[PDB]
Amino acid sequence: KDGDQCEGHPCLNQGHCKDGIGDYTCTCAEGFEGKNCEFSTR
Repeated sequence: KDGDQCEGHPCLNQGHCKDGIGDYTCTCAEGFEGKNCEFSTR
């Protein structure tokens, strides 16, 4: 039922992405910040 949770590019701007328990998890690289790393610290 829950094969891949990250096969749809959940994180933006090359965030860090690792599937886990369905809700997968998305971390931002040092530089981006936000739910999807949408905001940049520029």
